[PDB]
Amino acid sequence: QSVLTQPPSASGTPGQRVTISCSGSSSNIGSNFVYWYQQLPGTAPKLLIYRNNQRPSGVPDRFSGSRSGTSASLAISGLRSEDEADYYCAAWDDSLGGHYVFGTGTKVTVLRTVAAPSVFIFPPSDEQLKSGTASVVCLLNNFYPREAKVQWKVDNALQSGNSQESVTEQDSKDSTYSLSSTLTLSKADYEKHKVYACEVTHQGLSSPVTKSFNRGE
Amino acid sequence: QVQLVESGGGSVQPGRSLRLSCEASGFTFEAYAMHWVRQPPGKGLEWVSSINWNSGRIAYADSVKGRFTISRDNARNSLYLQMNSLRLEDTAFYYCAKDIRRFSTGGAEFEYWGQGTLVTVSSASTKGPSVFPLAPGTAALGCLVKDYFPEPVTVSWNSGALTSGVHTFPAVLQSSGLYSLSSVVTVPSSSLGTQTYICNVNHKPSNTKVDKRVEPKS
Repeated sequence: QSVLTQPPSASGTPGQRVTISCSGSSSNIGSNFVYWYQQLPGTAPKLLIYRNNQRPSGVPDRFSGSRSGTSASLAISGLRSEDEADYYCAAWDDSLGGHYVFGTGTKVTVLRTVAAPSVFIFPPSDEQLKSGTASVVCLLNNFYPREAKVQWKVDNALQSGNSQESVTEQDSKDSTYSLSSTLTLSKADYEKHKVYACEVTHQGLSSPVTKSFNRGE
Repeated sequence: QVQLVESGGGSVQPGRSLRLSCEASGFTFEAYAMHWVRQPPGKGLEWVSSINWNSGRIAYADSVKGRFTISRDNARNSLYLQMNSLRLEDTAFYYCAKDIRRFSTGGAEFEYWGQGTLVTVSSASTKGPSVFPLAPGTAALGCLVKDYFPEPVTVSWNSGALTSGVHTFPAVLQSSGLYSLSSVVTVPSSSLGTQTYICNVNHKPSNTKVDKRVEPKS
């Protein structure tokens, strides 16, 4: 299928100017208006630029767009953490009796300083245990950058294949990430061990942090 | 102010049918072409269908032609999308969109979008969640929302009175085929004996709403 090619990502420090390219063909960008859409995490695409360079009211003037030949470009001046989002270009394509083409999309990341996580650990509740399963949850709060090593030790034995991680999108106010790691055990396996520990190694830490508990305390 | 609310999403078995609707207000609905756009979770955007102000002009993307039927009711400010013979790859947020131009006939310019309704095409059956507490200078607490299907769940705290410090994590699919997620919040330790913490869990596909009080344990 037809598509307009955008870089997968783009970044800048706050206040800098990020530009996103969008290349297509003579039958779409070369013939028709280009639109741009901003998608903040958890929300629908919102109109950002229409007709190559028109700004809807309510869109700050630091957003500008341009079209040249079969290429288009978005420029975000004065980058702010609120601009962390996915950006799509789009244009109508006259080929094959006409069809609407969207760009592949660009995630904009605001670069900031390294920040270590705050680590919390949550034992399983008794309400959950009473139905046969134990989830142990390790929380990493507000850290940068996104890469992090999060491991589980049960009575000092490294765990594998029984945990799942989830990571938030970049925060719109402080540009950090949060992460949960969840270890799952049957009640019977949970009950045969004593010490539960998640260890976190991260670029903001000089050495790994451990949070742990003893089953029943 | 323009408003667009899609509904009709949820899970549906492959091969079967599902009809989506969009409610519109805040503009003269009968003057504008309307559009459906979809986005499979974590992916890009794909135009689905368009219908002009008087339904005299209708267009479909090749990926849905012959299976989907778009329609509208100007008297009820409503746009519709009947989807038949659904396949897994039709799984997506379906968005309703209002054109920027009045009385156009061709193409499509997307001015306003509804927040979308999620369509999950799956063999799995719908299942409500269980809600467990993640019990507590700073303290963390939260709720664990486990073993539901399909997406989405939404989570608020103290009915929207508590937003600062909240992280509701993207759901993950467990090896069991059910989803799970956590919502947590960091709060002052000084508040734990005085301030009440309730997470409000909403799973529309199963008509489940849960207010879970999360207290320090004994």
